Formats: sequence, C-alpha cells, structure tokens
Amino acid sequence: MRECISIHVGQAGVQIGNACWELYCLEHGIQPDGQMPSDKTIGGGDDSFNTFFSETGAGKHVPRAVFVDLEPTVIDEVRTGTYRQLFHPEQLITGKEDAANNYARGHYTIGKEIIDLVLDRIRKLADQCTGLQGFLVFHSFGGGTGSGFTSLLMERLSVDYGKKSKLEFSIYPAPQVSTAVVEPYNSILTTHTTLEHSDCAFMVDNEAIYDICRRNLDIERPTYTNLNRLISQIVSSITASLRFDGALNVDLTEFQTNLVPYPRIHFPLATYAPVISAEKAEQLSVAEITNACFEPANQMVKCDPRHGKYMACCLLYRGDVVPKDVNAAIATIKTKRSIQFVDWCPTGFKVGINYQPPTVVPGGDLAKVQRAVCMLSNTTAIAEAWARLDHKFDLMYAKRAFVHWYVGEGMEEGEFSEAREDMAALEKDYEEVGV
Amino acid sequence: MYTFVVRDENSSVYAEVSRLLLATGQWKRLRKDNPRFNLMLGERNRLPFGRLGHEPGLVQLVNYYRGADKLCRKASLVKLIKTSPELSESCTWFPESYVIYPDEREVFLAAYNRRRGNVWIAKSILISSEASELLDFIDEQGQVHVIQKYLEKPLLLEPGHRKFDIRSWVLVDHLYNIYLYREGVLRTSSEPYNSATCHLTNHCIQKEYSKNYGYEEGNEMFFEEFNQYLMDALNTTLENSILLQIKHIIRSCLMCIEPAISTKHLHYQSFQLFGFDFMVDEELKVWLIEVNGAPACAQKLYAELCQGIVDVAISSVFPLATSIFIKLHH
Amino acid sequence: MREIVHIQAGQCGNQIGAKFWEVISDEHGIDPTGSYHGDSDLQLERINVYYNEATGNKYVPRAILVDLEPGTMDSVRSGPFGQIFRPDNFVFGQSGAGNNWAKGHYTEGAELVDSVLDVVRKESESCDCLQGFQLTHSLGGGTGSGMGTLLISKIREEYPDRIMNTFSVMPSPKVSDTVVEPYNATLSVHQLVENTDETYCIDNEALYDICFRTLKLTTPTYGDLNHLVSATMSGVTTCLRFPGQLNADLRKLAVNMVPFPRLHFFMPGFAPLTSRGSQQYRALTVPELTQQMFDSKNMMAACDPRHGRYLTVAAIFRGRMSMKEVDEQMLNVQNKNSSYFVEWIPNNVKTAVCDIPPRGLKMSATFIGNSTAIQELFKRISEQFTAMFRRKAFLHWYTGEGMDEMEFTEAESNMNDLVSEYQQYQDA
Amino acid sequence: MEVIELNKCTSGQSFEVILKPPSDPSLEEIQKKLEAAEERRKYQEAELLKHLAE
Ligand SMILES: CC(=O)OC1=C(c2cccc3ncccc23)Oc2cc3ccccc3cc2-n2cccc21
Ligand SMILES: Nc1nc2c(ncn2[C@@H]2O[C@H](COP(=O)(O)OP(=O)(O)OP(=O)(O)O)[C@@H](O)[C@H]2O)c(=O)[nH]1
Ligand SMILES: Nc1ncnc2c1ncn2[C@@H]1O[C@H](COP(=O)(O)OP(=O)(O)CP(=O)(O)O)[C@@H](O)[C@H]1O
Ligand SMILES: Nc1nc2c(ncn2[C@@H]2O[C@H](COP(=O)(O)OP(=O)(O)O)[C@@H](O)[C@H]2O)c(=O)[nH]1
Ligand SMILES: [Ca+2]
Ligand SMILES: [Mg+2]
Ligand SMILES: [Mg+2]
Ligand SMILES: [Mg+2]
Repeated sequence: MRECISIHVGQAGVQIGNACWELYCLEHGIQPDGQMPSDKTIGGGDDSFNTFFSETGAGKHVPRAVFVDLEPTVIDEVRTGTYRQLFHPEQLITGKEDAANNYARGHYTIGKEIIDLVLDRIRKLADQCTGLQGFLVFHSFGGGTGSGFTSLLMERLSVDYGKKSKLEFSIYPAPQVSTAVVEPYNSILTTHTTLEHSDCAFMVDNEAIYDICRRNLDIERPTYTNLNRLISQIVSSITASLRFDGALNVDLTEFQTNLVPYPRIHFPLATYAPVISAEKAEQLSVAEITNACFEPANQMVKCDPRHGKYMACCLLYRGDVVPKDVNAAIATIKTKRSIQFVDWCPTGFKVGINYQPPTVVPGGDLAKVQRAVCMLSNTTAIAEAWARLDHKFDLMYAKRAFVHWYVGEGMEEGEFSEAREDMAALEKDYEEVGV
Repeated sequence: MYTFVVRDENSSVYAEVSRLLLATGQWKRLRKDNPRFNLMLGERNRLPFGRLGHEPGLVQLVNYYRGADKLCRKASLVKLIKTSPELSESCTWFPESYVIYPDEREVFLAAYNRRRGNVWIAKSILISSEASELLDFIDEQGQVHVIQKYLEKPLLLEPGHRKFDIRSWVLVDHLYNIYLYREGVLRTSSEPYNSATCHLTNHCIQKEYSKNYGYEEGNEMFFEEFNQYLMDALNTTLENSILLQIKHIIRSCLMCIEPAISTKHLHYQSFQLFGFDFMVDEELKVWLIEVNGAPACAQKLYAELCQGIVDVAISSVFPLATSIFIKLHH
Repeated sequence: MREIVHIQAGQCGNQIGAKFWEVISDEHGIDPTGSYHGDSDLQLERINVYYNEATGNKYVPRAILVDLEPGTMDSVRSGPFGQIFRPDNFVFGQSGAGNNWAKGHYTEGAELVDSVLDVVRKESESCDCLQGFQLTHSLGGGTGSGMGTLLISKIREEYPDRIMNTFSVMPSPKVSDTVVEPYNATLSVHQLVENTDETYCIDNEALYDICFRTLKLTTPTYGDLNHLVSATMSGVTTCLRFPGQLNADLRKLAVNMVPFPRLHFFMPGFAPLTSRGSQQYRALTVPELTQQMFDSKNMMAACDPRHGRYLTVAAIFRGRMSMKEVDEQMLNVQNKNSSYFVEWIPNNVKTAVCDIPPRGLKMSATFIGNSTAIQELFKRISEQFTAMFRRKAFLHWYTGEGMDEMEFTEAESNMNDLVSEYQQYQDA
Repeated sequence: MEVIELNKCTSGQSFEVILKPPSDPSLEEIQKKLEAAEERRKYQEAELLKHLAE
C-alpha cells in the first residue's frame, strides 16, 4: 500500500478539507474519535483506506493530513469542532496574522518565516509512510495564503520530494462569493509560479457551485458550508479510487497518465450528477446521469465543451451501475452530441464503478441517490476560464492599480508581466490544440 | 432600465437597432468594454463569447450564435451538408459541390470525367466548362475554394431575359424559434442572361456595368411584384412555387446545427439574423446558394425588419412597459 | 486577536472620540464602570480589538487621550463613560495650541509628544498582535491637527509596518472657529497623504448641511454634528469588532480600498439620517437603505459623487434583513449606474451584513466610498488657503513659531498635486 | 462500442471503451529569491526611516 498526504492551505483549503475528511469518515465508517469497528487489524494496516489514514496502537485512525493557515481563526474551529479528536495537534499549523489577500505577503513576507516549520510537520507524516505516492493540495486562487504560500510550498515539495506526485484542488475566484478585489492578481501569480510543480489540478469555480446550489438544492443564499459539502462530494468522487479497492486511478501517477497528455495543459474539467435537494419526495438512470455530464449547468467550471476538443475522458460511477448500462449510454450520447477529440488522441472513455452509493452528510442539503457519476474530461473549453480571468487582470494592471501593495512586500513589478506572459502562453497552447 | 453596448459600428442593421432601443427611453448605451451590460451587439470576428454570462444579477444576450459560422462559410457549409446525416446525400436543394485546396480534388475529377453539360463555378470567382481552367486559377490564390455546379438552366425574368437570386432574412431567437421575415427581395441582373456581368448579380457588381436600372429601382424586385409576375406569366403563386421550398431549406439547415449552437441551457443567451440566398431554375426548383451570418437589408424594409428584431428578439427577454415574421415550427 | 490602539487628540478629536467610545461601549454591553452587562456573547467574541480585560472581568478601552490644554479632557472624565478610561492614559499640557498648526507640530506639541509615545508603547507592547492605530482629530485647530500629525509621523517611525487610520474632521466656513483653518488643514493634509493608509474625511460642511436641510435643525450645534459622526464611526468599525465578518481588519480594508498609495481619503455615508432625540418608528426597507446611502445627501464629506467616479466601495448593512434582497439591491445600483464606477477595477463594491443593529434603529447601512469626487473637498480648502496666502495674511502667527513661507508653498503645491492626481483617474 | 481491460472485484469494476483510433530551481535558488525579496523590503524601509529622520 502507498500512502497519500493531503495538505490544506488557507481558509478555502482548510474548510473544504473539513468537508472532505468528514465525508471520508462516513464513507469508511470511522467515528469522530478515530475508532473504526469494521477494521479488524488494530494498529496496523495494508488496506485501501490506509492510503489516507494511519493507525495507532489504540486503534485510532488518523488522517494523513496537515492544515496550514496564517491566521488561527479557521483552524481553531477544527481544533474544537466535532472531529477534534481525529487529528493530532502537530497536524494543525496557524500563525497570528493572515496574508491580507496579498499573494506577495503570503509568498515572500510571511511565507519565508513559516515554510520550514510546515515542511518539518510534513516530513513527520512522510516518516510514517512506507511508500509515499505524493500529495493532494487544497487551496484557493484568490486568497493571500491560498495563492502565495501554496506556490512557495509547491516549490519546496518539488525539492524535498522530487519523485512524488502533487495534485491540486483549486478554488477559482467568483464575484458572487469572492473576498478581495485583487483575486485575479493572486490567481495569475500563483498559477504562473505553480505550473511547473503541479502534475494535475482540478479547478472549482465558485460561480458553478453557487449556481448548482441555487437551482438544484433550492438554497436562496448558499453558504460556504453548502458549497463545501457539495465540493467534497466531487473531491470524494475523484479520490475514491485511491481509498477503495479498485483498478482505475489507483495511484496519483494514473491521474496524469489518463488525463494529462500535454504537461502544461493539466486542468481537467469536472462534471457531477445528480445533485438532488434533500427536502424532496425521481431516481435518475445511468443513461440520464451520463448524459447530464455533458450539460454546462453541471460542470465545476462554466464553459461550453461543444466548442473545444477533448484530450481524455474519465467516468467515475458510484452506486448501482453495471458496465452494459454504461456502454448503452455512451453510444447513445456519442451520436446526438458532438464530442470532437484531437486527432492525436483516441475517442475513448475510461470508466470506473464503485458499488457503494454516494454518502451524504446526515441532515445535509443533498439527498441520497442510488447512482452518481463524476466525469473528468480534459477539454480545451476550460481555456475560457483562463481568458475571463486574464482579462480582469489586464483591466487592473493596465493602470497598475493595487500593485504598490505587492511591491511593498518585496515583490518586483516584473513578476506581474512575467506571470501574465506565462498565462498568454497557456492560452495559445490551448488554441493550437483546439483549432 | 436596460443596458447595451456596441462592438460593430459597420453594421447597418444594428445601427438602426441601437437607435430604436434608445428612443424607447428604457435602454441605455454603454462603452464598448463595459461588462455591466444586458445586451451586446458584438463584432463579426472573434467575438469573446467566453466572457458572457458571468455577471451576477445580469441577464445577458448577444446578437450572434457561437458556432453558427459552420453554416456561413462556403468551405464549412459544403462540409456540413456532406457529413451530416440530416442533410446529404438526401439533400437535393444544394448544388453539387466539392472543396479543394489550392481532398476533394480526386472526388471532383471523378464526377467531372464521368459527366463528360459540365459548367462549374469556383468561389471563396471563375466559371469554366473545362475542369483544368478552374484549378489553375485556384492554385494562384492561398484561400480555400469550393467547386460547385453552375446552374445552366436558371429561371429568367421576362421581359429582359435576365437572371436573378432571392434573399430571405431569417431571425432565430433565444428559444430557437425560427422567424422568416415576410418581405424578401430579388436581386436581378440588368444585363440579359447569355449562355456563352450578367452571370453574377450582387448589386455592387451591377453598378460596375450599369446597363439598366430604374426595370427595378436598384435592381431590386420585392415579393408583391414578383408574385404578380409569377401569376401572370406562369399561373402560379410565389407561395406555392418557391416559398414552400425556401421555408424547408431554412428549417432543414437551422435544425441541423441546433444541438451544437443552442443556448437553451447556457449561462448567456443568443439570437442571430441570417441572410439566405436562393437560386431558382427553369422548373421552379429552389436552390440554396449560401448563408450569410451578417447580412444587410434593403432600404425599403430596414425600418420594418429592425423593429421586428427589437420586438421578438430583444424585448422578448427584456420586456418594456399581427406579426411581420412567419414562424417555422419544429 | 488583532488589537487596535485608539488615539484622540485636541478638542474635536476628544469630543467625537468620547462619543465614539460610549456608543460602541453600549453596543458591546459594557457599562460606564467597565463591567459587561450584555445578553449575547457575540458582543464579547472580538471585544479585544478595542478593549483590554485587566482584572475582575472589567473591560478597559485601549484608548489614549491627548490634548495641549486640560479643558476638554476634564469634560471627558466628568462625562458618564469618563470613569471607563484608564487614568494613566490621559496625557495633557497646560499651554494650549491656540488653533495654530505650528504650535501643535513644532513647539508646544513637541514638548509633550514623547509622553504620549510612552503611553502608546505601553499599550502596544501588551498586544498579542497589534494591527494598527486609529486617530480621531480635527484639521482646523492646533492640537489635533498640528500635534496629531506629529504623533502620526512619530508612530510610523516606531511602528513602520502597522496600519495608520484616522478620522479627520475637515474645516468649513459654515462652522468656523478661526480664520486660519485653511492654513492648518492644508498643512495637515500633506502629512495625511504621506503617513496614513486610510483616512475617513469628515467634512463639517456636510455635517452642517445634513443637520440643516435633511434633519431640519435651524441652529445645529457640535453635539448634533457629533451625533452624525458617532453613527458613522460605529458603522465603519462594525466589521472590525463583531464575529462572522470574514475576520475583517484594518489592513484588508486598505488593500482593497486603496488602489494607489496617495488616494486613500474615503467618503463616509450613513442611512437612515437621524437627529439626536428624534427617533422614528418605521424601519427602512432594504431598497430604501441602499438608495439613501448612495445619495449625495447622506455623504459626510460634502462632495457630489456624480461629479466623479468610485474607485472602490465598501458598505455594511446592520440588522435582520434579507441578504438575498441586500445582494439584489446592491447589484442593481452598480448595474443601473455603472458609469459612476471605474471599469478598470472589476467588482470594486464589497457588501457586508451584521445581524446586530445599532441602538435605536431596526436596521441601518454605512457607506465607505473611495471616490475621485473627494477632490472637491481639497479644491475647496485649496482656494481658501490661497486667497489668504497670496497676501501672506495671518502668516505672522506661523513665522513667529519658526516656520518659513516656503513650507506653506510646499503644502499648497502638494495638495494641488493631490487634486490633479484624483482628476487623473477620473479619466479612465 | 469496444470494451477492453475489464477489472472486477468486490467493490466494483472498471474498463476502457474505445470508439476511434487516433490520427527546476534548487533549494538555494529559492533562497536567492526569498532573500532578494527581504532585502528589497529592508531597502525600501531604510528609505522611509531616513526620510522620517530628515
Ligand atoms: C467584506 C467584509 O466582511 O469586511 C471587509 C471589509 C469591510 C467592509 C465594510 C466595512 C468595513 N469596515 C471596516 C473594515 C472592513 C470593512 O473591507 C473590504 C472592502 C472591500 C472593498 C472592495 C472590495 C473588496 C473589499 C474587501 C474587503 N474585505 C476583505 C476581507 C474582509 C473585508
Ligand atoms: N468554495 C469555497 N470557497 C472559499 C471558501 N473560503 C474561501 N473561499 C474563496 O477563497 C477566496 C478567498 O481566499 P481565502 O482562502 O479565504 O484566503 P486565504 O487563503 O485564507 O488567504 P488570506 O488572504 O491570508 O486570508 C475567495 O474566492 C472565496 O470565495 C470555502 O470555504 N469554500
Ligand atoms: N452555382 C450557381 N449557379 C448559378 N448562379 C450562381 C451560382 N453560384 C453563384 N451564383 C451567382 O452569383 C451570386 C451569388 O454569389 P455568392 O453568394 O457566392 O457571392 P457572395 O457570397 O460573396 C455575395 P453575399 O454577400 O450575398 O454572400 C448570384 O448573383 C448568382 O446569380
Ligand atoms: N464635528 C466637530 N468639529 C469640531 C468639534 N470641535 C471643534 N471642531 C472643529 O475643529 C476645528 C477646531 O479645532 P479644535 O479641535 O477645536 O482645535 P484643537 O483643540 O487644537 O485640536 C474647527 O474646524 C471646528 O469647526 C466637534 O466636537 N465636532
Ligand atoms: Ca487496519
Ligand atoms: Mg485568511
Ligand atoms: Mg450570397
Ligand atoms: Mg476649539
């Protein structure tokens, strides 16, 4: 068995981390006190779930996770929350003051003074690993810590664990629930500095999650809790293969192998279905949920895949799903919809089925369903999100608005244009592939 | 009060549209690069569709369908009809066409040699009875061309013995209702058609050789007159002999690409105005020539048509405080 | 735990300052003796931002009272919440500043500044993480203006990486104490441009016009003006001292509100406008709160926002209301009047909501605008300054304290630079 | 249309369906960045303190 370490940075990464690890405990039958009655090997384990949990002589199942935030408010609620007993104190790292929504302050000023502490804590979890695959990094683009410190941590992880894989789960900024006016700045700065260090990154656009919670869950004013319980379902769908016995995406390397033919273009589009309101009296079929993966309204990033080219597709089913029903849906979908692939890639769908139906937080907003699918498809259409974001950067930077805050932290102005120029390369890479 | 921007100054159709909207007192115009807009009169080339539909609290609408260019480019229109099971080879209203680059050379030659009337036409503008003449003229240029069978037996307007083509304006709204403006126009040739200037009628090309003008004003004949002619000359109506086939081709083409350009479940909404160009032969058969994604209008019908755009296309999504269109159902 | 150290200097600075402390003390359920008698512990979650705990569970404001004469500070200590202030934190002289910037800044004030700094240092060194300072003062007098800016320059020297915030009261001939107020204000604005991160411009011309036109007060007094100032200061600090506010602090406000270092002079607004002792019984609708806080008649700076453009906007709604309605109501303002927002700063309007309303209002809204129309305020002061300075009138009051004419010429030039700079970004 | 590599097990199964064949900075370099930023911070601050000293 090969272990995976999850690193949660900033407010978004920490709170989404809470949602995910709560759901993992429900999916694996682990109590808030870490006790797992189903596990029959106490203190030791070669099981599938041991890639994410370690075991103490007392039978306690401890997540292979570290939580990092520059200010203590968000992690303190984890320290006193309903899963306080799960994590041990060393895994929770906080400072006294945040990055003030400033990439430079998270990377340069405040990052340098805590980076070594975080690495040592990380090393102490790797010591307990007989075979480390790599890391899963959760963070936001727009936060000063999520963007700034994360990029610095990704630089050092490539140094201290060159052989290991690193996957990102990134929150793309949306005005509907954003925080700072400079989030486009921080998004481009961190994407430029992290690009060569991330093997595969799943962006989640808060706009998409927000609109799904409004339409499908009938929540008027969605909260971070609403968004995170839904985001955690998607993250569960994506990591389930690492945690449950299976044959598709059994290690982090497979994510790059099956979803990233071109290294720089490593942002798969995620689509989920079905999302059903809890306070409701219809069970969707396999064809129906499979076809739903090709509706814009169900995508983690809003964009139109009809006008891009596919490079890879994965279908991850959970619940009552048998292969024949999947092929009957695919052949039925391939005809009516235009799924154009790139010439140098086969029109193929890698499929994975897990029999345990999706788990939903008791009393949450999502209803329990008999079958769900998460499609991972690397489309050029996601370049629409880079273009949207780069334009907002161009509007502010053309006046040099707010730049003095970054330069005051020691960052040179040239890093801005150097970052923007990298993004302009990224966009042209997408266009050459999409034609 | 609603807001709109303008990003195509050259458009004569939407210059009138903006003028009508402002007059209503319930629409305000904003600078080109202002994102807080309800409506966008976008540019012809590389309109930034990817930036629409991401403004909280703003229903956004644009006067183009992304991807509808596959119908309005000659190389792609031919491709659309050949590779679409909804069109050919059952399609009998599109002139036999081939796309060759300066495929489909081999397939074109086989059809020509096998036919050996063989008068073709290459466009992206040559008309030859020998296949060899067309290609030599094509390789000179660096743009892709389509070879198409020239209609040797076109319907001729008498008196004058002259060729003509029909322009039909079609409007598609956010619901994908297909609206055919009741007023069409024939673009006729002043020069009498000669089998061996008068072969091409584009008005602009007609002023170059002003043989005749005010059989019709500006070489334009509208349906009321054209219909009377068909009744008196051929004992038929414009509706039965020609319009039934136009409505079919219009329906056929737009329902084909509907699942690829529809904005039913999109974060922004689309509508567009198309200019279909038809030919009519000796036996009152209608032929689809081309589809224009950004057409102009005939001065006589500018007011009526542009008003109808506001009524069915704009105010239908942004309402204010008998129709001139023919709804083609589906 | 991010502490703020509050400083109030001079007559005006101590009067609004005192009014500010009794108002927020009531909002947190802190009685005049410093003991908490509230009902909800939401009042105590972030009470440390402004209060120390000391012993016996008695909260003491983190406040320093400075003045060059004792008169106003004796009045504070006589007041109802006068006993709440730490007595060691009263720092005063006897000479006075005679409405003379030079006396506050170079002569009289210099003799006493080190004593203030000793109290500041005492408060700062017991802070788990000091986030910055807020100073209340006027610019038309001598102590708050001349000595106030001297403190700010010396505080920055000792705490160069902390946020400096001020509540600055701009003079007006409509509410004038002496003819030299334009001299004192011009000299001070030059200091504020260099040494503050955020200044709330509180214009006595606006406060007077609101009291006379909107509130129908024939003869408004400083008490009435300070009632408007009191409600504003409570509004623009709500997010700093109540929970569930995204950990809002002074630095994040400056980062998002100030796109250029010199253009950090905010226009405050408040709704509904309420007179002292004039309490009305129907609460405003969210549409009403939104319209009035963007209305010129609710601005505390005396500038027409339609004469310029918003670089950034922060608003806070207080009370039990429909947040969804709050969202729709704010979005329509930007979508309706998108011409008054610079298009080169996307999403430059932030909205916050707090469930706890202020005393005597079921709901209210406070406006913080970074508008280029603020240039109207500095142009007004510039014209007054120049009308006297072109005849060197009343200057002997300043040259007799050691100042030279050149220093006036330089303050005049800098303020005119500030004006033309605001007009630069009104182009877009 | 075509199915390959069908893997079954207790928890579920996975397979691939084909429909069409196809047609480095070091640790010290990071320090030379972080320390270069700290020095620019301290230079700009010395320009301030010296300005205040004037
Ligand atoms: C949004 C919030 O909950 O608080 C914040 C306030 C705030 C808002 C209103 C009144 C205030 N008064 C004092 C201090 C902060 C505020 O500033 C901000 C102003 C902003 C103004 C424009 C764009 C973004 C902003 C973000 C903040 N921003 C970033 C993190 C937290 C806060
Ligand atoms: N989906 C989701 N998004 C979040 C959450 N928390 C914050 N965000 C988003 O993250 C962005 C703000 O970044 P934060 O993570 O809060 O900032 P940070 O990493 O703590 O860095 P600082 O600037 O120091 O606070 C905004 O775009 C928010 O919408 C969350 O819990 N769920
Ligand atoms: N296959 C064919 N048979 C007969 N006539 C043809 C023809 N192809 C083109 N034409 C003639 O040429 C005109 C159509 O030209 P075409 O539409 O290809 O040019 P164009 O597309 O640049 C003008 P528009 O702006 O309307 O699109 C008509 O006058 C018609 O008589
Ligand atoms: N709004 C308000 N303005 C005041 C108050 N007291 C004085 N002022 C104004 O402040 C200026 C006088 O300065 P003042 O504070 O009295 O002088 P100082 O004691 O030297 O600081 C004039 O512009 C007055 O109009 C007050 O209580 N409220
Ligand atoms: Ca075990
Ligand atoms: Mg934070
Ligand atoms: Mg044509
Ligand atoms: Mg006085």
